[PDB]
Amino acid sequence: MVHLTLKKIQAPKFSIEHDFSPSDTILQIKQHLISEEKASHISEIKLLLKGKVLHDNLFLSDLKVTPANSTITVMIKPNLEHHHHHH
Repeated sequence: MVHLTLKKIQAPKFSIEHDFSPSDTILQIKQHLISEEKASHISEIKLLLKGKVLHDNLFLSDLKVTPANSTITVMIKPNLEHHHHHH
């Protein structure tokens, strides 16, 4: 039911999708993007639903992301410190 397609149009940009149960939190989704190295920290990930700023630990039962509004804008900016990238 609670279907969230996280489209990242920031840097280096990408498009992902996730499915979680309503009692899960934005923070868990964030921790997930961290754990899959798609981001640095929970807050460095901005999840927006219909232009609405979702908070770090917002519960999905309060969001109620309907399949009809499943398009999520995810603004993530990873730690581009250029250590491994710079040789």
